[PDB]
This record gives sequence, C-alpha cells and structure tokens, in this order.
Amino acid sequence: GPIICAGPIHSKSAGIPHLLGYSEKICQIDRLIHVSSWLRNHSQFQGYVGQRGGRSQVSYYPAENSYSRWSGLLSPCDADWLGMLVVKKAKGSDMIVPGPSYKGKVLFERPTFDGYVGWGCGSGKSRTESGELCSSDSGTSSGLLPSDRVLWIGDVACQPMTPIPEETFLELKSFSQSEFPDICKIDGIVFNQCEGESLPQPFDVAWMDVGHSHKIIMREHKTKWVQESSSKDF
Amino acid sequence: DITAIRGSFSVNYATCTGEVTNVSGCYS
Amino acid sequence: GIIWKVSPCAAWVPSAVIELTMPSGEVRTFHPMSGIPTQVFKGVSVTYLGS
Amino acid sequence: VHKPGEVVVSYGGMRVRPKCYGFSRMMATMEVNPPEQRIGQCTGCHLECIN
Amino acid sequence: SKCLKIKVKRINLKCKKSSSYFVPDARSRCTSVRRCRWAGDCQSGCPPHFTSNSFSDDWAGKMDRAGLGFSGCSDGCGGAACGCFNAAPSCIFWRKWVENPH
Ligand SMILES: *[C@@H]1O[C@H](CO)[C@@H](O[C@@H]2O[C@H](CO)[C@@H](O[C@H]3O[C@H](CO)[C@@H](O)[C@H](O)[C@@H]3O)[C@H](O)[C@H]2NC(C)=O)[C@H](O)[C@H]1NC(C)=O
Repeated sequence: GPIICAGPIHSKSAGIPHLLGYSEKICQIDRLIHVSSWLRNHSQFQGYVGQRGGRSQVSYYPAENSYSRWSGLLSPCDADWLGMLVVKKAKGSDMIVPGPSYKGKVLFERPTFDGYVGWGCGSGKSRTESGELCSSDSGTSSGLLPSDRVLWIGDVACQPMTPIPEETFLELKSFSQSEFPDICKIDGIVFNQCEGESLPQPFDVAWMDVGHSHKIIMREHKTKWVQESSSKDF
Repeated sequence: DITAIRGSFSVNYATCTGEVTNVSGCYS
Repeated sequence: GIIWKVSPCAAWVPSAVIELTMPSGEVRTFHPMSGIPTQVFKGVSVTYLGS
Repeated sequence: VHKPGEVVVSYGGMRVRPKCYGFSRMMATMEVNPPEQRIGQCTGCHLECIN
Repeated sequence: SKCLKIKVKRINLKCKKSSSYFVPDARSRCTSVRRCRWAGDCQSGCPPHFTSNSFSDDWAGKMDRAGLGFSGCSDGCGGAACGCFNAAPSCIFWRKWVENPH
C-alpha cells in the first residue's frame, strides 16, 4: 500500500512545491503529485490527481503485475521527479498502442526505443476511446478518480546505475541484431537495414536501458536479484 | 565432413612482400 | 558414501575433438557429437553433423 | 522499503546494470523477400550411333 | 463418333502418402529469473502447480517462444554470499525454450 503515508486530500487550486528533503518526496510520489505537475507544465491544467489513490489502487493494463504489488520498485513516470529519467511529449509520428481501453484518461505512459512518452488531453476533454482525439464532457469536472485518468502500460522496475564503457554498449546492439534476423526497422529507428516492409504490428519484447540512446532487447537473458543497505534505499 | 551453420556475425574490417626463405620435402 | 553418476545413452556414435577459433581471435573448445545432427550453441555460429 | 532489491542483468556472457528494466509494447514492421524463380536455355542434342 | 486415348509413360515403385508431418530444428534455450525469499516473497513450499504459459513473475502473461515449456523452482542460496541477507533458502524459476532460428 503506502510507502510512507496515505496521500493528503485537499478540497484543487494548489501548486505543490519542491522539497529538498529526500524522505519527504517519496510519499508525495505515492500521491502521484509529480504527474499532476506534468499537466501544469505541458497540458496546462491544475487537476489534482489521485485523491485516496496512492499506490494501493493503481492498476496497469497487464492482468497480473508482480511489480505493482512491490510498490518499493520505482516506475518510469516516477523517476522524473527524482531526476534519473524524464518523460517527454508525443510527436505526430508517434502512435497509440491499441492494447488498453482509454476510458476517462488524461495521461498514459509508453516506453519506447528512444525514451518515455506521456500523452495528454484537456481537463474536461474526456478520453472515452482509444483514439487520439479528446472529447469534451462535463462528467469529469470532479477531480476525484481512482487512477482513471492515469493508466500506465508496461511493467518497468527502475534503479540507479553505474555506467558501462561505450564498447560494452556496442556489444549488445550488434548481438541484438544477430538475435533478431527478421526485425529490421523498429519505431522507424533502424535496427537492421532491409527491404520494403509492412507497417502495422504490435511488438512487445523485454528491454533495458543502460543509459545509452539505443534500447537493448533480450530473449535469453538471466536476471539477478540482490539487495544491499544503501542510504538512497531507505 | 564437419560443417557449421552461420548466424548474425560481428565481422570486422598496404605494402607487403612475400620473400620466401626455403622449401621442405613432400609429395604423396 | 561412494557416489556414481550414470547416463543410459545405450548407443554408440562417432565423435571428434574440435577446436574453434573466432575470427576476432577468440577460441572455443567443445566436444560436438558430429555423428548426429547436434547443434552446439556458442557465440554466433553453430556446427552440426559430419560423415 | 518493501522492495525485492537491485537488479543485475546478465545476458549471454556479460554483466550489465539496468536503469529501468521493464517490458512494454512497441510498433514494429516486417519485411518480406519475394523471389520469382525460373530458368530456361537452349541445348545441343545429337546422336552419334545407336545400338 | 468420338474416342479417348490414354498414354502411359513410366513404371516405378512408389507408395501413397498415408500421413504428413513437418520436422523443424530444435534448439534448447533456457533462462533463469533468480529471486530470493522476502524479496520475491515466494512460499516456503514451492507451489506444485505451475502455469507453463503465463509466467506472471516476468511481465505477466504473453507469447512464449517455446512450445509448452516446463517450469519449476530450484534449491536455495541463503546468506551474505548471495547478498539478500536471508538465511532461509531461495526459489529460482527456470524456463526451457525449443527454438528454430534458421
Ligand atoms: C514543472 O515546472 C516547474 C517549474 O517550471 C518545475 O519545478 C522546478 O523543479 C526543479 C527540480 O529540479 C527545481 O530545481 C531546483 O530544485 C531541485 C530540487 O528540488 C534541485 O535539484 C535543482 O538543482 C534546483 O535547485 C526548480 O526550482 C523548480 N521550479 C521552481 C519555480 O521552483 C517542475 O519540476 C516541473 N515539473 C514537470 C513534471 O515538468
């Protein structure tokens, strides 16, 4: 449920400020306070997000997510307030995944080959369909929502790193191409130069970011779980 | 007649003289 | 205790000793059962049956 | 905190640390090889002797 | 009036296709996700049931590039040697892939 506390409920026009303290912002991340700040910066709406929500009711498109149960794990959209990674806007060349049902949404994530993409609609521009068009409606005037406007695709576990030599990064990309003879073009980004292609395909493979531009995918990887007492992890 | 099948490799990419020195003995 | 390990292959197929030398300079040793169409997996390339 | 711990990714002979190890859906594209195959040529045919 | 001719060309010894099957080329690939107790919070007794198709431990359920691969736990490491400071043993899930690259 709650990492530290249950997020406060304030009856909407309030700009939640920065806190220098490290252990104070974590329960604010529990409150989904940061994603509301993303709206004020790019969507330009003062909609408080997740009253009573926290991290105990947020659901993702997968039917069962083990990572959602372990709220200690850190989400890509939650790594933006802490400063490791950043989510950006969506380009016209970028398109939706027809996987989930976009009902009553304003902000949903999509990790990509390059980075993390967040999409926005207007406050009152209700998202009642999977399309890009946002539809006006008066039913979402109230800001109370059990993560209805916040649906997150993917099951991503985030953590700090120690970077790798540029040569080590180069080994993965070449080997990844070898592992995937058929995959040639991904998201328009070149993976292997090939001939003419068909456009429509939902593609879902495991990936990993090592701090480099090209994402690394795998099919025969072996993960390893070790936990150590780190002052950041307290 | 051992053989091998090829996958997705990692193939990498002036003056030179031969200057032989000697010859040994074999035929058949 | 005195412990024995066993495996019932119940057959006999010719095999050879093979040394591999990747063109980068790396070398890998392995015992492939070249009598059968076995596929020993290493690096990028795979060898298989012989005569 | 209620977390499993740090992640260490080893994918075929090396050890790599992830920033955000996860799974997600992307758009991909597929290519196809279309081959038209056919051969036909003139030949010389003769009979020298028949027994 | 009309007619009908039948020309013979060869004599040989064949036999009819009673059945038909294809044989791909199997390669045995396997991964291993290595949890330890209180970190994956797996039970003291390994669950006798295994969903060989979903595998919710790693990205819930999607397409498995193996054809009905098996599943299971493993023996346990416990202590500072494996780092997650539990003296209790550890459960490790394993996969098996049959794959035909080329
Ligand atoms: C939306 O825009 C907000 C302001 O335009 C922005 O607030 C800014 O957040 C940064 C965080 O890096 C603050 O930077 C200072 O504080 C941090 C620690 O909190 C330090 O690490 C920095 O070095 C720096 O000293 C800015 O001060 C702060 N702006 C103001 C006016 O206070 C939000 O972060 C933006 N949010 C999104 C989602 O875009």
